[PDB]
Order: sequence, then C-alpha cells, then structure tokens
Amino acid sequence: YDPNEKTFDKILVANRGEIACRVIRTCKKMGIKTVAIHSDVDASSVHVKMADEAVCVGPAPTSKSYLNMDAIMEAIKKTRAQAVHPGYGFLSENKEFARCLAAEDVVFIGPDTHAIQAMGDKIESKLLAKKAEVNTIPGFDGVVKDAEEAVRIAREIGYPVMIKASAGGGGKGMRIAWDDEETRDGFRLSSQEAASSFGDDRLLIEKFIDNPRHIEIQVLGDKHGNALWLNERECSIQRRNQKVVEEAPSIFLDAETRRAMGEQAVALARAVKYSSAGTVEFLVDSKKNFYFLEMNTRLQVEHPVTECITGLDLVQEMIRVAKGYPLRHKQADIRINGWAVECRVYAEDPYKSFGLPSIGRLSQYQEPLHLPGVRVDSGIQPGSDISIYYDPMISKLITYGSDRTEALKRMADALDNYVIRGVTHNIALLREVIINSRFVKGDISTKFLSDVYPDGFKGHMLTKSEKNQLLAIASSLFVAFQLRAQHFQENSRMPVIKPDIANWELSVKLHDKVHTVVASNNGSVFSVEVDGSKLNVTSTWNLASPLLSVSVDGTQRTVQCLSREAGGNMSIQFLGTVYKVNILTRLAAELNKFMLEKVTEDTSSVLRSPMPGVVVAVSVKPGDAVAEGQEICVIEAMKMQNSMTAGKTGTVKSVHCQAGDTVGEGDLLVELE
Amino acid sequence: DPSDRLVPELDTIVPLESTKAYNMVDIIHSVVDEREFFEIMPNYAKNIIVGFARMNGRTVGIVGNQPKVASGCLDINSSVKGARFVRFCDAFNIPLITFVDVPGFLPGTAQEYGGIIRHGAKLLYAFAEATVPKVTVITRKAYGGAYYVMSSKHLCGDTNYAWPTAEIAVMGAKGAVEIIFKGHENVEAAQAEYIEKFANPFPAAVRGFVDDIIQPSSTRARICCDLDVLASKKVQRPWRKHANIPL
Amino acid sequence: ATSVNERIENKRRTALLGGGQRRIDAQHKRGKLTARERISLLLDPGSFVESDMFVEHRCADFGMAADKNKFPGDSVVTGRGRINGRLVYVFSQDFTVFGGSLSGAHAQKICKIMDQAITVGAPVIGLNDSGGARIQEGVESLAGYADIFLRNVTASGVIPQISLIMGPCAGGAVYSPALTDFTFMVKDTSYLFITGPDVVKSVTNEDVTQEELGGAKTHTTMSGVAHRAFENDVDALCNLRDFFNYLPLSSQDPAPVRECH
Repeated sequence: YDPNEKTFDKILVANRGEIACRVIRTCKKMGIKTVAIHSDVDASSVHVKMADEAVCVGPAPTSKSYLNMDAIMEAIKKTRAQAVHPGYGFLSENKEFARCLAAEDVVFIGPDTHAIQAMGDKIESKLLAKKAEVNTIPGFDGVVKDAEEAVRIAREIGYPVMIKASAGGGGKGMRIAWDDEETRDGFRLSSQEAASSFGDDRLLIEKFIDNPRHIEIQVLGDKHGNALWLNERECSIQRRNQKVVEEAPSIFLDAETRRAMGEQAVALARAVKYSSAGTVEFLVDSKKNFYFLEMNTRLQVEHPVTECITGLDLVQEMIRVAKGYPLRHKQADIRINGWAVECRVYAEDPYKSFGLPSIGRLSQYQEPLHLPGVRVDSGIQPGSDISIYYDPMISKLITYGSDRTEALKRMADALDNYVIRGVTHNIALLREVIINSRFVKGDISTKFLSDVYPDGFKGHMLTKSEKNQLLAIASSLFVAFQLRAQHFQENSRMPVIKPDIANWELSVKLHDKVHTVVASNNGSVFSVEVDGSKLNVTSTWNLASPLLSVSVDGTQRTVQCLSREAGGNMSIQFLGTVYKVNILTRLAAELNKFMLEKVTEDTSSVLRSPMPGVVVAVSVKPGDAVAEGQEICVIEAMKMQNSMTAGKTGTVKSVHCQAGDTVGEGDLLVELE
Repeated sequence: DPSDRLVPELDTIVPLESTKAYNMVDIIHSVVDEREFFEIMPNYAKNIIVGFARMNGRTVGIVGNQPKVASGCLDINSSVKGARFVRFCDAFNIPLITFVDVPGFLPGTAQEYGGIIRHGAKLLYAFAEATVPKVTVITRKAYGGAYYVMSSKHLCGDTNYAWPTAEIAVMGAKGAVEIIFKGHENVEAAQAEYIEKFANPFPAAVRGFVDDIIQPSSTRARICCDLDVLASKKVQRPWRKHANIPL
Repeated sequence: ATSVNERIENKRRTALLGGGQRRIDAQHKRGKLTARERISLLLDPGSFVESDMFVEHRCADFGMAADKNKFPGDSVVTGRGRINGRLVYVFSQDFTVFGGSLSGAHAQKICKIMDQAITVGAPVIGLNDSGGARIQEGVESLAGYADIFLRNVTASGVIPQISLIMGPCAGGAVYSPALTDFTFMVKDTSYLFITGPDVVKSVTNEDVTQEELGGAKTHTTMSGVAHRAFENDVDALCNLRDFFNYLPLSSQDPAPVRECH
C-alpha cells in the first residue's frame, strides 16, 4: 500500500451495499477521495456516510435512480469524478453506460468493451474460448430457431441438454432436458422465457454435465496484456442458480490441474487483451475435464474468499491497472495462504424454497469480529431496511485457517456467534452445509442441496445427546429467570422472604414429546436430570446479552434466546436452528390437562394472478384457508393495491409470489389444482 | 443489561417524509430493559400505547403515540385509556416516559358530539397533576393542542428532549402560512421561509422548551441517567380534599 | 414640560376604548357586549380594580412591532371585584383586539390573576370570547395555554372556577372551560369546538354549520360539556351572580349560610 502512487485522487463508486463499502475502504487505504452514489432512500446507508461527500441520484427504484443516467452524469459534473466502478453486475454489461462514461472524463475501471460484448453472447463466447484453446462444454455451435433443429442437436449431443440463452448474470436462463419430447417442449418454453427475460433467443444448446464442480479461476490483467491467474474458487454448493458457500482452495482440485487451469485462463485472457480482473468458470468432472462455462468480466461476488489465501487486495491492484501500471506481482508471488471458506448470509427464509425473499428492518445486528480468523464484509448496520428495489443481501463471512478443518470450525463458531434480529436469515442453512458430513469429506456436486434434502430444508436434527443438552440449557435458563425474578431491593417496611425451593420439577414440551426435568442450583452450576440423564450446565447466566455461552458437561455451547413469555414459551437458537420449547412447573403442567384445546383449521388455498405488478408482500403458505374474499397476497398495478379475492377452494402445491418480484398478469402467483 | 446501552437501530426509524408511519412499539422495545414491555389494552384504542417496562431495574410506565393507527391522532377512547394509566402510575410513585408523535386531535362530528373536549381535558389533567418524574421524547410532529396535552415542559415536565426530526409548531405549517400571510397571497416563498424557520425544534429550543436535541441512539442512556437524578424529586402543592377531574 | 402625563392619559383613553370605537359598534351589532361592560354588569358598582392595563405584547415577528398593532391591555381585561360583598377575581377576553386571540401577554395577565387568587383564596370567573390562538405570536401562545391549564389543574379543588363562554372559542382555548368546575354558555352566540367546519370538510366532508358543531344547544343537550345556556349576555350575567351567591369562597371556608325565613 504505497501512498506515493497517485492513481486517481477522486473516484466514483457506482454501486451500493457491501461492495460499495469495500471499495470505499480500499480507496481509503490509498487516501483516495471517494464519491459514492446513493438513491434518496439510501441516503442514510453506510457507504454514503463514510464516503467523502455524495450526490443523490434519484428515487428508491434502481430503474429511475441508478439506471437513469441523467442523475449519474449530473452527479459526476457536481463531483468532477474521474473513475467509475460497475461493481457486482449492475451496469457492467451496459455498453451504452460504457460509451457515455468514455464520452466523459470518468474511465470505466474494467476490461475492454468488445470483451464484454463477446462474453455477452454465449455462442461467440464459446467460439472465442475454442479459439483461445480452452476446453469447452460439448455441444453445437450456433443458434437454434426451430424445434426440429433443437431435437436434432440433442441427437448429436445426447439426451442431457443445456438449452441456454445468451448472457445472464450468474448463469441465468439455463434449463435441463432428458428426452426428445422434453427437448422440443423445453425448446419452446426456453424460447418463451428468453423472449420474456432478454429477447435474444440465442439458445446455445450443449451437452449437460452430471455431478459437476463449478470451479472459478480469477485472472488479474493489466492494461499491458499480462494475465496472472490467482488460485481458484470452488462453488459446487448452490441452489436456484445462486451460490451460497464458496471454498477458495478446491479440495477436489490439485496443484498440477490448478496450474494448467490458470495457464489456459491466462491464454484466454491474452487472446482477448484483457485489462482487468475476470473470472472463468469450469465444470470439473470426475476426470477433471474442466469445460469453459461463461466468462464474467465483472469482479466476482465472492472474491474475498481467495483474497485471504492469495494475500493480495484485488481491488487495489484493479485500481492500479486502471491507472495502467503493469502487474507488479508475478505467479511466484501468488502463494496460497492456508484454507479459506466464505458463506453469504442472506435476508431469506431457508425453510421455504431453499431461501425465500423477505422484507423488514434490522433491530439488532452484531458480527463475530471478536472471534479469531473471522472477517465480515457488509453494507448494512442496525436499523437498515431490506428494500425490494435491491437484492436482499445481509453480509459475507470469511474464515481462514491452516487446513480445511480449522476453517470449517471457525465458520461454525462465527455463524453461532452472529446476531441478526428483525428479518429472517438463512444461518441454519449455511451452518448445516458447513457441518454436513458430505461437505466435510469433500464429495460435493452442483446438486448438493437437491439430494441431501429431497423434501426441502427442515433444520438440524439434534441427536439424543444434543436433545438432552438443549433440554438442560432451556430448563436452566428458565430457572435462572425465575431466580432473578425473586431478587428485589430492600423495602425497609415489608422485608422479602426468599422462598427456599431446592429442586425445580419442570415439564418441557419439545416438538411433541414431553420430558420431565429436575433442575437444581448451586452457585452458578445447574444440575439437570432429564429422564435419568444427569448433566451439569455452568455459565455466567447473563440474561440480557443476545449471545449466551454455557458449558454443558465441559462441552461449550453458544445459544441465543430470541423470545420468552410469562406463559412459559421460549425460542432458543441452538446450533443454528430455532427450537420452540414450552416449560411449565409440574403443578401447572398437571393442571393444564383440564384446559380445552383451541383449534384453528386453515388448508387448501387457491388463486392465480389476475392483475400484474410487483407484489408488496406474501400472505399465504402452502396449506392455508381461502374463501370468497381471501387474498393470497397484495399486488400493486399502477398505484392501486386491489384485494385479490379467491372465491373458490382448491389446493396449493407451491408458491411463486415473492415480495420484490415483478410477476405479471396470468403468471400463476401460486400454483394450484 | 447495561444502563448506557446505545440503540443505533433508532437512528433512522423516523421516516424523513411526514406522510409515512412507523411502529412506536419498536422504539419502546429498543429503549427499555431487555426489550420487555407489558402492554395494557393492546387491542383497544390502538392509536395510543400504554404499558409497564423496566429501566435499569426500576419499574417505569410507558405512554406514547402510535403513528400507525389513525395517524396517531388523539380521540376520546385514547384519551381515557391514557388518562387512567397515567393516574395509576402517579398513585404509586412509578415514573412516566412519553413518546410524542401526535399530529393533533381527531376532527369530526361524532368526536364532538361524544364530548372530545371532556376526554382531552381528562388526559391533560392526568399529565398536569403528575408529581412523579416525567421524561418526554418528541420523535416527530407535535402540533396544535396535543403538543402540550402530551406532557409538555410547561406542565411541570422534568426533562424534555427532541429528536433531530421533531417539528414543534402552533398548528399546521401550511395552515399557519395561510392564516398569517392571507393578505400577502404570495405563499410561494412564504411557505418555504416559514417551514425553514418553524418546522424545526429550533423555535422551542431557543425558547428553552426542550432541554436538548438528543441523537436517537443515545435515548436509553440519557433516560436512564435522568431517572436516577429525578428519583429524589419532591414537589409541594396546595392542600385540598381532592380535585375535580372532568370525569 | 414632561410628555409622561399626556402619554399616560392617551394610553388610558385608548385602553378603555378597546381597539377602536367602530369595532365596538360592530360588536354591539351582533348583539354582544364589550369586555369592560360585561365586567361592569358582573361586579358590584364601583368595585372593579383592574390590573395590568398597559401590558403590551412583546411579539416582534411578522411586523407586529408596528404601532398600529400595539394595543394596551392586549385583548384581555383582568382584575378583582366584589359580588354581594364577597371577593372574586375576574378575567374577560376582548374580541376587538386581534380577535381576542391569546398571546404571551394575554396569558401572562391571566396567569397572574389566577396566581393572586389562589394566594388569597377567592374564586376565578372567566368570560371566554376569543377566536383562537395568535399564530403571529408563535410558540409563546402554546406556552401560555399550557401555563393557564397548569394553573387550572393546580387550583382544582382549592378555589372554585367558573367559565362563561360569551362568544366563539376554538382550538386549545376550549380546554380551560373543560378544566374548570362549571361551564355556562350564551345561546346563539357562543361556540365551543376544537376545529372549525372547514376542517371537517377537509377531513371527513360532512356539512355542518358552526351552530350544529359547537352551539350552546349541542353542548347542553347532547355533549355534556356545558352546564347551562342563557338567552343573552345580560341574563347570563345576572344568573351568574345568582349562582355565585351559592358557592363558598374556598375549600377551607364552610358552606355559605344566609338569612332564612
């Protein structure tokens, strides 16, 4: 970090969120003035405040604020900006944005425009990669227009078929086929969806690869044409065409194949005169036949996972390249620094569709920065709100260690010690992935989440010892709350006679089974007997901090108490999963048998989408009651949110309406019978 | 639960524009001990929030306006509901904390025929009679009579604070312009000048009606400190058998 | 030769005439009295002692510092007197000066009267006739309202408080009569409502006139706010004297005892 180099005194960072904060911080390491653009709603974000001055660029929607180029060059004129960074996606693929920046003093920090054009169309991308002497996914080169052509191409390539339209951030518009009838009907639906999404209709049909590993290679390229490959980033774990866990040093990959990968990627970059940091994605099979799948000219979303092992600041060198300086670091300078694992904590509900979009505000937000070997990148703070106008990303968590086991353990401890309240997160999913046996040993594939949980994610299944530990912790916490309730100050008129109950006899209702617990106290040590098993729980018993660390039978367990009621109900986050327990005294539980049960029935919802527009919120779940006037969700269509009356009884099988999705008329918000 | 805990989640809970609402109960949960709050009448007259909480271990009675239901406007039911709660907290030496986000009294014919004057007077009397420590925080708009109905400093209030989003005014700023500059009929710049000079706590602040303009994230800490120093408060009033509340 | 003498005499003669003879003529036109003659009818002859005749509003915003907007007394007449020989403190609001709207000086004079009455232990009678709250004054008007209400609540149960609404009253000024012990009104001229009919139009769009929203009939037959309604000013004042003969001067004094037959 030499401050003598004068790359750009003033920079404009054309993005928002965690990456905006990362870029601003990197420029601060250079002592570079930062100009961060922000929407009017996002005028209170972290990056707008931390940057040296800022200019509002429009309303809440990104189409009218970040995509309305008028406000952008007005802000540039106001700030006299000199450099621009597209960030994750955003306007990286916008060639009009590139040319209008070129018309001004701002310089697009990135590769050549024609390189972005070449990666935009997948047919030309494959043709160039074959020209660039890079192994390709097998298939047909060209564009299909008719169903007969599609089925014939399936004949040459085989039944596994990747009907894939051109472009698409994060591999958008990929589909699976297995039959000639499947080939033709999928080709028809793929033409339909390509027209709906992009309209290119450049369906690049190629042979599908089963049990693959999506392995990324990062190539840093100066403006002089030199290309330098920096290790790799395995992204085998994904769902809904989105990556959740990233492993930078790939366990499957070895050194010789890695260096061959980097050599091919460097040759590909030099074949295009690459002058930025790019990513090349491969489909490694059992035989390590890494085939070229797309090439992202933008900086990768999960770049920090390798930044730890490479030991180099990718953004710093990218800015130096934007200055035009050659690559100071060589391949020998690129040395792996241990193991690194990254997980992206999102604002989605993992229990529904492996992550379902959600909206809300963050009341409590605390990161596990006190843990060793844990780093957090985020662009949100306590009180920041999740907006439908932008993607729902909370943060990214990275751990580095000597080996894989150390990194996995540090991820586990960091995810346990991470406090988020107000919105629903997918911490349970990430922790279950990082502690799953298959992911531990290494045998993972792109379909990891589809076969490990065929019926969908259902939470951690705690074992018998874990069940006893959870029951002991819950009973101890309940007794501790009671004991603190018995502590007042000195009245001097009516003295308090502290009751002398020795052993608490509780009844705990975990799931359906009912467990009898006998809990006794001694100083700060709780002796808890659950159905005969005797355990010791010791902790400071601080009943106000969100994170509580107990020591059950020597083993240290970190738990969170989300909610509690005078009726006895408790919500405990324990090993990532949130369990609801119901603790009662033996007398109260005995008397509760006389209480009449209050039952509410709600099943079999049904309705399609009879108006278009962006859904404000979702109001039903598969298996909910409807009648003449029951609304599935709230749909806004040109400044009116009509209540969409069901009027009939059917059966939901899955739901396609998610808050923040522009779902049109007749698009079947919920699919039904 | 530390007494000087910061509450940054309250930094941007008050929306910038005056036509948006928020949940005052989120503010209450952020401020009070362990985010625990026992609500009273949580389903009746939902435009006022009353309940019990703890601050540094001491029982406190929380009263506040809910800008969600009926825009937070005061009416008959909310007046009685808040008045009796304040009177009870008075009778048993329980300190009171108020969150003021009231735009004014609810207008209508049913409200007038129901005797909105009597019940508004009930709430005003309940706050003006209080001899327990009272801490008032003004999150947003406080216009009209309601500004001093909700325990203003002028009712022998102890410490009054204002968030940087407070708007203390005689009445509606547009109405104030239309009633002052009626003979001007050039409100194009008059409205801008009047909102610049009077849609801020600065008139009240320079008049000393509010003790400070606290940052939203210090609220809890500040209140805790106050609840200590005022725990010894004693005030003397003229002798009487009892007063005549507008019951 | 010192100008103090004729200055004082001119200020006196301008104060005793309110804010102009033509406005007093207009006030008589709507069948209403001025504040000073109301006080003359209420109190025993030659017993009114007035206080703070020369107190002027200190507001200096919106050109209010000009001499044309300076009126000694400032829309309130305050003092003490005797009804049937028993002491009383009385304030009356003058609609001629700025429509009787309450400003800093108005509220300060009312507060001083109330404080002196609670010191000595005599009832307070208020004749309310005021358009609303002076917006030119600013937040000082709200401060004055709240000070008056605080002293009303403090004096409740200590000294009797009687309010007679002798004209329109709107805004927060409706809360002083509601915090007093009794509240009489005059038919066809007095009004008590928080918000005028135009606001009702702007909010719920219901056609109500002033009389239907806040008339004496409304507040004496279907609202419970007011206690009695009298034909006009003279009848109301005579009945008010008769009613005052019943009450004790303070909570400490026992119930009055008269000559019986």
